[PDB]
Amino acid sequence: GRTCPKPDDLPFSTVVPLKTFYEPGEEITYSCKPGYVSRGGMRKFICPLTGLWPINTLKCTPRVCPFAGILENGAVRYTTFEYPNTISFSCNTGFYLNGADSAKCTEEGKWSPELPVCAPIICPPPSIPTFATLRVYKPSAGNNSLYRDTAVFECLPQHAMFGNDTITCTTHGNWTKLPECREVKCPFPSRPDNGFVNYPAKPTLYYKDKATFGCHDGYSLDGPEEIECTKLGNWSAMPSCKASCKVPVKKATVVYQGERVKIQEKFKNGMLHGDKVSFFCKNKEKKCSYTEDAQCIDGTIEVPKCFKEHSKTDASDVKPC
Ligand SMILES: *[C@@H]1O[C@H](CO[C@@H]2O[C@@H](C)[C@@H](O)[C@@H](O)[C@@H]2O)[C@@H](O[C@@H]2O[C@H](CO)[C@@H](O[C@H]3O[C@H](CO)[C@@H](O)[C@H](O)[C@@H]3O)[C@H](O)[C@H]2NC(C)=O)[C@H](O)[C@H]1NC(C)=O
Ligand SMILES: *[C@@H]1O[C@H](CO[C@@H]2O[C@@H](C)[C@@H](O)[C@@H](O)[C@@H]2O)[C@@H](O[C@@H]2O[C@H](CO)[C@@H](O)[C@H](O)[C@H]2NC(C)=O)[C@H](O)[C@H]1NC(C)=O
Ligand SMILES: *[C@@H]1O[C@H](CO)[C@@H](O)[C@H](O)[C@H]1NC(C)=O
Ligand SMILES: *[C@@H]1O[C@H](CO)[C@@H](O)[C@H](O)[C@H]1NC(C)=O
Repeated sequence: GRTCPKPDDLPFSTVVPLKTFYEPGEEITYSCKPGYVSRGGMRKFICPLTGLWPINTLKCTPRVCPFAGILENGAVRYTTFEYPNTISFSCNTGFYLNGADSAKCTEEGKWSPELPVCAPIICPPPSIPTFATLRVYKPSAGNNSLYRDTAVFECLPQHAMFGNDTITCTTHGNWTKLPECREVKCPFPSRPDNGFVNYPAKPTLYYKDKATFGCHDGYSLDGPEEIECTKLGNWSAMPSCKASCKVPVKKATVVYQGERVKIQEKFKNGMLHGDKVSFFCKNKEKKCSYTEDAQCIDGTIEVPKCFKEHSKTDASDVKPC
């Protein structure tokens, strides 16, 4: 008495009907699992009187999808293009993914969804701002522009721009923030005492209009010779003419800008309103020299208290403390 045993379990297959034993004459069918294929197709077998199932040539392997390793202007992540497998897509910079970023090989051996393509990122022609003009801009894609392209607006006269003057085509197909462009007037600048001021002869003064200053002979400027009307409606600065100082002493050696100078030579025509110098004083306890600062401020400069006129030895010739 001979039955056939439970059939062998082959990779990626099913048997039907699966029983634990078979009478001679019964039939089984081997089929590859979905997504798998094997040469020769199904195998049918009849359980023979010997009870021994015959050799099984069946060799199930995963269906293979069409080759998809080359995404023009992009990159595919894959191991193999077999049935269960999934593949990923991305694009090189300047390109976008037109389609799904992932795809699977199906039981039918197709890619699902359909493989994407990489397309160049494009911006439409940029909008020009009110009271603005386009200085430089040329389209590199017909009437449209490509990624990282730029345009810049110069704002037309008497108008001040707010925000960067250049716009860029971003990775999304749009431009960066546009500049705003308003008109700005400034008041007339105040004439300084002991000085003069020069500005254009016209009823109203606008942005980047320049007024220039000057001082009379005993005075110099508190600030810049030239100013201009700014974005905010005030001026760069508003300088005064301050008074120079007469040299305090007749003969002295002082420190002016890190160098030691003779004050009657360096300032033979007076000290200007900025000018600061350092006088030399004697520490009698330690028998050495030190300095103390003094600055011309609107016609006044005060010599330090410790200064005994360079008229022992001069303070400036004594060793430092
Ligand atoms: C230029 O494109 C950019 C791309 O984002 C776009 O956002 C939508 C408005 C829509 O048009 C969509 O199709 C685009 O993807 C815009 O720049 C910014 O992009 C951010 C990143 O995607 C986006 O985000 C968040 O930003 C803040 C977080 O601080 C949140 O408040 C916001 O609700 C989002 O969650 C951001 O929204 C977006 N900027 C704005 C103002 O929405 C940009 O708007 C667009 N236009 C211009 C003129 O630059
Ligand atoms: C020119 O003016 C700006 C703007 O300040 C304002 O100007 C007027 C419109 C008016 O509203 C004032 O009360 C404002 O102060 C000056 O910028 C200011 O600078 C300091 C720095 O902290 C401070 O007062 C404010 O933070 C700044 N203004 C704003 C609006 O934030 C600027 O200093 C002026 N320039 C000169 C050369 O005076
Ligand atoms: C791009 O140029 C003009 C816009 O200046 C437009 O009318 C034209 O149709 C565009 N080119 C083509 C080939 O359509
Ligand atoms: C904006 O303009 C400044 C100077 O005009 C420039 O240095 C800067 O790079 C610009 N912004 C960007 C994002 O490039």
